Amino acid sequence: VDRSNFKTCDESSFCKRQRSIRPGLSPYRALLDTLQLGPDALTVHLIHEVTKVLLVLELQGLQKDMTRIRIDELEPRRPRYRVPDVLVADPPTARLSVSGRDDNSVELTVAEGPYKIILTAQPFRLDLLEDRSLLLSVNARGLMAFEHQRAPGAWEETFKTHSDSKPYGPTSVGLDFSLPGMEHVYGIPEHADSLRLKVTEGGEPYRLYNLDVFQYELNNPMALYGSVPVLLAHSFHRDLGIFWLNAAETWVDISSNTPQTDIRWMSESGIIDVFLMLGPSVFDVFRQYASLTGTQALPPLFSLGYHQSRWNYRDEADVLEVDQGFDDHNMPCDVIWLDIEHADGKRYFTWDPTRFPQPLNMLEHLASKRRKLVAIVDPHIKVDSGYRVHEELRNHGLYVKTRDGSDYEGWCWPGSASYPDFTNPRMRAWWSNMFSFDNYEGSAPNLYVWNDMNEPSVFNGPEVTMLKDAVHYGGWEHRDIHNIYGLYVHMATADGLIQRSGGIERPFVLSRAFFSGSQRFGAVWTGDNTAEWDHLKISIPMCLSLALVGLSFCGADVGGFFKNPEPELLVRWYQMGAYQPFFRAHAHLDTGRREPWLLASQYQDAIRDALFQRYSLLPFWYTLFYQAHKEGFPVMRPLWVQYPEDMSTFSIEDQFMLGDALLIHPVSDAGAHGVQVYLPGQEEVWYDIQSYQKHHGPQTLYLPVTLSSIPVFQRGGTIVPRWMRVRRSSDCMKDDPITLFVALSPQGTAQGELFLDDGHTFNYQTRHEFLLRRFSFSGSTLVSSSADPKGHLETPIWIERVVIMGAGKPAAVVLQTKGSPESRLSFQHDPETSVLILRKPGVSVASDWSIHLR
Amino acid sequence: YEESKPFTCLDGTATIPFDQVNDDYCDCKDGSDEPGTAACPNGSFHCTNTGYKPLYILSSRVNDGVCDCCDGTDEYNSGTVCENTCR
Ligand SMILES: O=[N+]([O-])c1cc(-n2ccnn2)ccc1NCCCCCCN[C@H]1C[C@](O)(CO)[C@@H](O)[C@H](O)[C@H]1O
Ligand SMILES: [Ca+2]
Ligand SMILES: [Ca+2]
Repeated sequence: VDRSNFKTCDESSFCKRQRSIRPGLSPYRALLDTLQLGPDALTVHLIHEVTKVLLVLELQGLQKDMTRIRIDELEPRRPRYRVPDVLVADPPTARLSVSGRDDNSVELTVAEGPYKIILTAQPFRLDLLEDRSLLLSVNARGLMAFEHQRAPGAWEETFKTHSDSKPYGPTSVGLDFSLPGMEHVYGIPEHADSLRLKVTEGGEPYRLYNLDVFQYELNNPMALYGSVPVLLAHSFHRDLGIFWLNAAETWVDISSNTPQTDIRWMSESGIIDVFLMLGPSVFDVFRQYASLTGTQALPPLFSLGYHQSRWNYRDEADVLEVDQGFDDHNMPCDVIWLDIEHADGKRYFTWDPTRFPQPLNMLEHLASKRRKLVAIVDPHIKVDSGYRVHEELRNHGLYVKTRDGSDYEGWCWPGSASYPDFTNPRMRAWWSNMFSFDNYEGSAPNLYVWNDMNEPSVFNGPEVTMLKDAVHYGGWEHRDIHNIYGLYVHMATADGLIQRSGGIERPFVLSRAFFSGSQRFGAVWTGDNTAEWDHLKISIPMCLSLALVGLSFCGADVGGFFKNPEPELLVRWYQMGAYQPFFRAHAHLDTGRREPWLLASQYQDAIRDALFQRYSLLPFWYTLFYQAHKEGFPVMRPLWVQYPEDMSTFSIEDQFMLGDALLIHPVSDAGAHGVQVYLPGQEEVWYDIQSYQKHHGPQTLYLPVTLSSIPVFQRGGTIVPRWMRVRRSSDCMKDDPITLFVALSPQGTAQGELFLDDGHTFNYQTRHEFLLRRFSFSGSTLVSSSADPKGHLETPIWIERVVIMGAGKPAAVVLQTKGSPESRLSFQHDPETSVLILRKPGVSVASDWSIHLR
Repeated sequence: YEESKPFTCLDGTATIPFDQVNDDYCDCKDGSDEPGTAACPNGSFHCTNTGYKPLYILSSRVNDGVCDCCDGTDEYNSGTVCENTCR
């Protein structure tokens, strides 16, 4: 990466001013005479002791153990920005009561306890307590800064050759938070950095500003393509979360200090708008955050399969050859992707007239293979009087504008391009309607969309993005809205895929830029990584940090985007990707072709084995994503989420969990002969899913590996559903029978769930057409019951096999099903591995049933 | 009166009653007990394909919704009706 074109905090004038304020006595103080207790909130005036500027604090206790702090100017010359469309609803409030007061302090009680907020007057300060335990403090280090709007580098400011007219002057806001007892913080993606966030005292702050960074490097706090201003704090005793609802450029400082971590947010404009999510468990934090910004959109089943992509496939014949290559080499694949060379000179919604002259027939061929296609649609529109999309947006004034009133023009893939104002709802409605089958000619129901460069990337712009002083809907500057521009693109695109079907089909949209709330609209990936072992390793902490903040549909380009991976690296990347949520191979324009059958047979076979494992686990993946959709729980999880009291797991990032059932430690080193797998949990057992060998926790097990090894362990007490009949795509498999893998706890128990529906519509929600099954084992009986009775489904899916790990040989096996006579099942038992296989139960997955081992 | 014999796998790994041949569950390690279903991972399905060359396909492509044989006999219970295209 060339670091010179991207600002450090010193080169950012508002970061320099804010970060120059150091911990000390705050000049802000609360005017307790102005105190008011409104219906939904508490309001009190704040004053700067030197400048006499008057601010208004709006303090709210919220349902679900949350507090919201908002600070705006009392009488501003012009309104400050407040982030719209991110919150899914107005958060239900809880009543505040004054429960204590003196000359310099007011104590507040949220509802009837146990949460209390102490407002200190001089100096201004907020403390949050459960009973008498101090949870969090606000402005304890006195770092609050609120630059008020003055009379229209503090003003006009230049970086390189680009000039920010800055017509409103300095308007930055900042605030600090103290987390007593916390030594580990996580979140604020996206950064190519470790899962556990590092202290920023002797270096740069973490930066949140959606930017396109060419050949990004590892282990540094430079801002990447997406920004989610959510930080999580974990200790042995409690979990906390901070949600800084600001859409402008934001810098975050982290300092450690009895152990305590301090966090300081510094934003360029808007109001102060922060949510304190009080836990106490990390899953409470998930629920708290999900109630604010929503949950992961339920992906259509196909999008959880394997995606085959590159820049670029030449033509329809090439796409069909790739399709046939998967079948001819017995490798599953659901989607083939079309990068920017498929369009007419990077005019999106078009097709190259020579290389893609009949897209419908290409899409029909893929449909006959029961496969899908993804076409890229970027948010920059070529300035071209012959380009209908450009003419309509120009004629309807839907472009981002400059201060003189003309449409902004930058440089991107098609050369000179303009940028639709996606903050304008009329523009988003236009965009969404453009995806109708009449408007997007050549599109079909099995064509899906990829949104790239939506930071927005502007090749001739400052830091390769849009000028700060561009003007959007309502007169707001680009500096006010920057970090939600990508989300609006993702949102309008996803809505378009829904509308084009009459509101029936679920969308799939991959997006590069993102914000809080992007999980509602599809998937994200970590952009342009590199074919190197360290980039392989860093995929885990990057997606894990996105998982913790609600973005569960995450991945990194399998094989690396830049450069050519050696065959061993590509194999290890397929094994890593096969156990990560979004699973796509992608490659730069000048890389060699690396479709998985172009490798030597020994490398092909390990890749095929990794693909088979992924497709077999689709019922498991699908259920984890339904739980993410209903509860807000991440699919890919750090070990400390499942073992919050094991302090040796607080920094692990070469290992992760899928739900609570599978622990994954992929090989990420060339020529490795083994791996060190930490199996946590006291009184816990883990099963090597390849050898069925049981292991007791906690321990660090040395596991020898070969080229084909994917170290995966199933936790005792869990039941994992699998499709053991791998077919060429997920559409081919979605009526197939299920095999249940029961991993017995030391107490002889296990439990698990299974979600099923048609695989691609909203019928599960509009018509309750779905199944949610509970599988439970205790004593010597396996029972299937309904975990949601409202859901019914016509499906031929049945239970063809049950594999029980950690069981002795029974004398007989008896199955009971409602509506059927009592049946006897034959079985097979391995005394060495204690694995029991129940043959062909033959019962419908929609039926209640029980299997008893005598 | 009379009786009926059992079926044995072509690799001799087992012997099963004939009601477990094509019963949509894999009992033979070589897949020989399910030549007409998709139950075995290593099985094969035979397209007779009258009017063209006969063909062997993977068992996993039986009733997958995709027309693999020109005579369409690989799709007999999947919802995909395959026209005969052996010409
Ligand atoms: O070399 N420079 O710095 C540079 C400077 C200028 N320029 C112009 C005026 N002023 N400067 C122009 C170009 C470049 N290099 C090109 C960088 C290649 C990196 C592509 C990023 N990949 C994107 C897009 C896809 O490639 C295709 O849609 C996806 O495949 C991918 O997934 C996605 O991330
Ligand atoms: Ca059989
Ligand atoms: Ca078929």
